[PDB]
Amino acid sequence: PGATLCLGHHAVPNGTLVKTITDDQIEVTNATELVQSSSTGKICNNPHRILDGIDCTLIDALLGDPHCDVFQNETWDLFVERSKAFSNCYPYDVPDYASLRSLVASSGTLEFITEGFTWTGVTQNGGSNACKRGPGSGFFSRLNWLTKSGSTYPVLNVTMPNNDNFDKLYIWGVHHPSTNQDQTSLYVQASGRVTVSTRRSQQTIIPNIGSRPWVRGLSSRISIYWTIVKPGDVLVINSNGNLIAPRGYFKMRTGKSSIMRSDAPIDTCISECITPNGSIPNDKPFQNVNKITYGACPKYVKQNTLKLATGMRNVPEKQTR
Amino acid sequence: PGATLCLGHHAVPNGTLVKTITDDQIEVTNATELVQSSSTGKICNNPHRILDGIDCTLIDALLGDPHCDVFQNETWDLFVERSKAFSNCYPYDVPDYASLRSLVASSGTLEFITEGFTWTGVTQNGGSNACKRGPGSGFFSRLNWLTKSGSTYPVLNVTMPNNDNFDKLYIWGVHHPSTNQDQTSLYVQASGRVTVSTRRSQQTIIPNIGSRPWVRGLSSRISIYWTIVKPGDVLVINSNGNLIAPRGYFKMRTGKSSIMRSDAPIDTCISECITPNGSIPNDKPFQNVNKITYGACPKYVKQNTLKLATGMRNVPE
Amino acid sequence: PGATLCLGHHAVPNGTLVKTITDDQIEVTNATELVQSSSTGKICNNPHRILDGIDCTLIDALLGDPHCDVFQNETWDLFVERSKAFSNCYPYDVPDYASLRSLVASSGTLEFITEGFTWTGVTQNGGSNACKRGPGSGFFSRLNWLTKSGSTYPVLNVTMPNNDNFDKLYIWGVHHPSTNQDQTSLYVQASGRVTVSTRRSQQTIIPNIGSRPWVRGLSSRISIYWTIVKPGDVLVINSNGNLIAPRGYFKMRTGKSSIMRSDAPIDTCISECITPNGSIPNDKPFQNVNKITYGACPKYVKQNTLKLATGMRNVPE
Ligand SMILES: *[C@@H]1O[C@H](CO)[C@@H](O[C@@H]2O[C@H](CO)[C@@H](O[C@@H]3O[C@H](CO)[C@@H](O)[C@H](O[C@H]4O[C@H](CO)[C@@H](O)[C@H](O)[C@@H]4O)[C@@H]3O)[C@H](O)[C@H]2NC(C)=O)[C@H](O)[C@H]1NC(C)=O
Ligand SMILES: *[C@@H]1O[C@H](CO)[C@@H](O[C@@H]2O[C@H](CO)[C@@H](O[C@@H]3O[C@H](CO[C@H]4O[C@H](CO)[C@@H](O)[C@H](O)[C@@H]4O)[C@@H](O)[C@H](O)[C@@H]3O)[C@H](O)[C@H]2NC(C)=O)[C@H](O)[C@H]1NC(C)=O
Ligand SMILES: *[C@@H]1O[C@H](CO)[C@@H](O[C@@H]2O[C@H](CO)[C@@H](O[C@@H]3O[C@H](CO)[C@@H](O)[C@H](O)[C@@H]3O)[C@H](O)[C@H]2NC(C)=O)[C@H](O)[C@H]1NC(C)=O
Ligand SMILES: *[C@@H]1O[C@H](CO)[C@@H](O[C@@H]2O[C@H](CO)[C@@H](O[C@@H]3O[C@H](CO)[C@@H](O)[C@H](O)[C@@H]3O)[C@H](O)[C@H]2NC(C)=O)[C@H](O)[C@H]1NC(C)=O
Ligand SMILES: *[C@@H]1O[C@H](CO)[C@@H](O[C@@H]2O[C@H](CO)[C@@H](O)[C@H](O)[C@H]2NC(C)=O)[C@H](O)[C@H]1NC(C)=O
Ligand SMILES: *[C@@H]1O[C@H](CO)[C@@H](O[C@@H]2O[C@H](CO)[C@@H](O)[C@H](O)[C@H]2NC(C)=O)[C@H](O)[C@H]1NC(C)=O
Ligand SMILES: *[C@@H]1O[C@H](CO)[C@@H](O)[C@H](O)[C@H]1NC(C)=O
Ligand SMILES: *[C@@H]1O[C@H](CO)[C@@H](O)[C@H](O)[C@H]1NC(C)=O
Ligand SMILES: *[C@@H]1O[C@H](CO)[C@@H](O)[C@H](O)[C@H]1NC(C)=O
Ligand SMILES: *[C@@H]1O[C@H](CO)[C@@H](O)[C@H](O)[C@H]1NC(C)=O
Ligand SMILES: *[C@@H]1O[C@H](CO)[C@@H](O)[C@H](O)[C@H]1NC(C)=O
Repeated sequence: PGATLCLGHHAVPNGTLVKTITDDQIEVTNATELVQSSSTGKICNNPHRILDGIDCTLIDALLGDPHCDVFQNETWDLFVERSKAFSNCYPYDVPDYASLRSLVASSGTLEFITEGFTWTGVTQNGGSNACKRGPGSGFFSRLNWLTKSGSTYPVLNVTMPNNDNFDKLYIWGVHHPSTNQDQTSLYVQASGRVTVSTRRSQQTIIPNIGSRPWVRGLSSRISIYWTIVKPGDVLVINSNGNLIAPRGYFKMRTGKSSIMRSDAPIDTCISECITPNGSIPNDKPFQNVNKITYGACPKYVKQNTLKLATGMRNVPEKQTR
Repeated sequence: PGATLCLGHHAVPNGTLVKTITDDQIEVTNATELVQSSSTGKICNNPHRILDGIDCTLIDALLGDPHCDVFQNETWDLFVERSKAFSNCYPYDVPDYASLRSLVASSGTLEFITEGFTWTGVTQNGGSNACKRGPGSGFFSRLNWLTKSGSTYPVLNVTMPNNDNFDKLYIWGVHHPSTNQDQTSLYVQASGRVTVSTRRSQQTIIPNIGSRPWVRGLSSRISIYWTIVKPGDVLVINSNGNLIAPRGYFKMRTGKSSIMRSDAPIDTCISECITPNGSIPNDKPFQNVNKITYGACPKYVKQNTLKLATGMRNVPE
Repeated sequence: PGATLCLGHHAVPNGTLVKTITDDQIEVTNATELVQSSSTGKICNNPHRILDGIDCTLIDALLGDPHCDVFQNETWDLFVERSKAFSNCYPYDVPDYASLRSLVASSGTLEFITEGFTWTGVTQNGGSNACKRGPGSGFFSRLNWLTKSGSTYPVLNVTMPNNDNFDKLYIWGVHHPSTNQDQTSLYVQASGRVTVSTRRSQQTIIPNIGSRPWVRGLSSRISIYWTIVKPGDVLVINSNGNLIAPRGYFKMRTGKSSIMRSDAPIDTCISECITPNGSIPNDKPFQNVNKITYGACPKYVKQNTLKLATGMRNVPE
């Protein structure tokens, strides 16, 4: 009478199906999920500095639309723009809006430094009932609407050197009156011109008189432009009418700052990865929540699930049942 | 006296070469090709709706060049532009031609809806011998060349709101006369201007008087522009000369439509994948026919062959 | 009396650590490095034709800034621009500088063919003290500053057909005077205009009078533009002032040419792969030296080391 010694391995009652080279479905004892497919629905307020735009786009906060005044000098890692945002100042357009929004978002700051521009022979601080600031007419806080003084608008020719060791961003504009009467009444000259230049570059804009769609009482518009002045360079502004002047410059920075469109609420929690759907955990290497992300995030993939086997092949005893 | 039992495997006299981790060439009993390297030379007319441009580019069909009038309100999944296509109307350019072509191709339709623009104090329906319709002069069917009425061209100022639930594409233009005499003769004012705007954006174009190369009798030109008006927005057009006015809008869609340059003939057959060389089968995961494709297609790779082994190592006798 | 026969494998006293699927560090008898992480610090002058820009950008050599005259008709596989480069001619800007630089770099040649343009009723060969050529005033060698003759500047209207079988690149410009007095003094007319066109395209530029920052004595500027004329097409130039005329065309080519910013010295040696840090060997499949490369190069990766095992597991003792 001898003895029997059998070698074997475990099995479990409920295995999981995984994919391999040779099988699209085969059963193993256990597996783990590699795709993050859910979010909290909330943007965590740490560890990144989140700035909720509320009723304001970044551009409106930049220009200084009065209901956006609370954003003066703000900073962010991620500026969050809401679908409820609205403009409530002079109607405007920005040629290459997308680029201005991008470069400001990336700079991470609206830090503004006022400069002593000398505008000889014109009236400063023009305002409109389309841009109410308290009970009276007003204007974008960072811009200076220049108009005639007495019976003249002389050729403006002013300079501002950059003697600092950082880049200066200047935001300026051009006023497009609705009629010839408006043009001559504001600027004397029948056709204006704005030329803004540095040593190496220049932009010249001719205003265009005529009607655009009525917005807050006005068929006129302002067009917004920008100019970056590097250390050792100089800004020159030259105009015989229709200039919407800068009051100063924004300080440019580089770093980790960006902007996101989302309606998710901001909550008190901690998450490295942010999507427009809300924050997601980053323990998994892949995610199917949103291709738009900010921070340390899993890579976006199209699959909603991918199972990595964490055990052997599951081979139950055949039952006659 | 015992017995011998030998274990073995098959072989064939002529195997096939495959690549592995350790070998560039190793012989196995069988393999299958993973790169589609051939085409029929023909574009199959199913299952995608193919519209052959013949003598017309998509942009000429859009503007309404007279030899392209047969394309009015046509639709497609894939518009096919031929190298023989030509223009035969007023000479024009489109700044950002590529974008206009792309967005129209993608919309998949030339469906045009006329709108009642009121152009007070100007003559409508200008024509040219460069763009013949029948025995007379003519013009692009979707555009309205405005000129002076009597001795004046007043400031034109019109509006058109978008109260529908779809995007409206408006095509319009600016006329660049060859001389000052032409400018004043057509528009009275010595310098024109066209401003087309919505609530949030605007384009302003100043025409430029002078000669360009002679095309069908003319050194003048038209420049073509577009404006998309979304639901709830409004179009305003403002001009004191040189406006080539829209007659209406094109109804925009989104979906699977595109455009391809090809000279391959269209045939009656079925193929999911189309290239400029013709349709290709899509049973293989890769293809080396053309990086330009439309439909359910193998991915383009640089290799002209890649063999997947479907059998063991071949060790012949 | 029997015998013992033991089967075994080698080991080495100091192995190397490698990564696998299951281990981030495991010891094998030998490995080899797959990431090139160092450079000579020098650009090898073979087998690619290297052209050192020295004090000149490609654009300054193109326009013909006098200290760049030595580059006339030069050719290259790789043009090397140095951080010490400076301009020393009329102050200028190029809208879409990056595109002009790219297309010229890619063409690989500054081969220039002078053409007999007829500029009726104007003075040719204008110069400035901002662009000295020898002791006296001068200008970009490939451009022709036109000004009034006597008391008039007539409308210029000239043509040049492309009857060759290659593409022609024309470089031209527009002068922006500092004051109204400068404008009328040079061109008579109070406002100029430059229109340069082919059959299919056109550019029209309005000059802008006013001050820019002082550079070499001047608050005026020149703006530089380009036009490519294909075989069978025609160039037309039309202007009533402010034109900086082409003297001819550059011959366009296609091929392997490019441009790189680098301060590495050029040396007599052989290397297929060039980076701004200098040439690197290309025996390894990957490199972490610089994402900017030219030639037959390893692919840029973020890792500074990756070890491929070239032996078994090392089990010492
Ligand atoms: C160029 O053409 C356009 C289109 O014809 C034209 O724009 C239109 O002008 C009128 C008059 O200014 C605008 O009417 C306003 O519309 C809003 C509704 O959105 C109303 O709130 C306004 O009502 C107040 O203002 C009136 C005074 O004008 C009062 O009578 C009234 O009691 C209210 O206080 C008013 O109806 C209309 O919106 C625009 N339309 C567009 C699309 O812009 C423009 O004026 C023309 N230009 C010239 C120079 O003629
Ligand atoms: C500005 O200068 C331009 C250059 O001189 C002037 O344009 C020229 O104007 C003349 C006469 O008005 C045109 O001549 C006609 O052109 C065609 C030729 O077209 C082409 O086709 C034929 C084949 O049919 C071919 O042989 C030619 O090579 C052309 O390619 C003829 O059919 C007519 O009989 C006649 O010759 C010139 O073509 C035209 N040239 C260009 C490049 O535009 C322009 O008039 C001047 N502007 C002003 C205001 O004076
Ligand atoms: C078989 O695989 C599954 C994963 O697919 C294993 O279940 C997971 O087990 C881990 C811990 O081993 C759980 O994580 C823990 O979560 C709690 C809070 O829920 C946290 O406080 C702990 O610090 C820890 O992170 C995880 O939730 C769980 N996940 C799921 C989806 O079940 C399971 O343990 C494996 N079985 C065997 C026998 O190994
Ligand atoms: C518009 O305003 C600007 C700034 O006030 C004027 O530009 C300035 O013009 C002066 C010449 O009057 C330049 O000075 C020169 O500097 C060099 C050395 O840098 C010196 O060697 C010369 O002797 C000369 O004094 C000054 O640099 C320049 N400023 C800038 C920023 O470029 C411009 O002339 C005004 N124009 C009109 C028409 O009002
Ligand atoms: C995260 O948000 C995205 C964006 O809203 C969701 O995906 C979209 O949902 C629409 C239907 O409303 C689908 O047809 C599209 O596939 C998605 N749109 C876009 C523009 O990508 C997504 O479901 C959300 N995911 C989670 C987990 O909440
Ligand atoms: C090759 O040159 C590049 C470009 O200057 C060097 O990269 C810089 O060096 C360190 C990190 O390596 C940083 O402080 C700089 O910001 C880097 N600049 C850029 C533009 O990447 C690189 O180190 C050099 N490599 C070798 C091997 O010499
Ligand atoms: C913004 O910051 C600058 C300097 O850092 C300061 O002078 C300025 O007054 C600040 N503005 C506001 C609104 O706090
Ligand atoms: C080789 O493999 C293919 C694909 O599996 C198969 O269709 C073919 O019949 C096989 N040929 C032979 C000779 O076994
Ligand atoms: C397809 O057309 C392209 C582009 O004309 C050509 O280079 C390629 O060789 C063609 N290939 C086949 C398989 O017909
Ligand atoms: C490792 O690799 C090469 C041979 O491929 C040789 O020069 C070197 O001596 C080897 N080193 C060791 C420790 O085996
Ligand atoms: C430039 O190109 C050719 C030389 O092949 C010739 O027409 C011309 O004289 C050359 N000029 C110079 C300066 O070398």
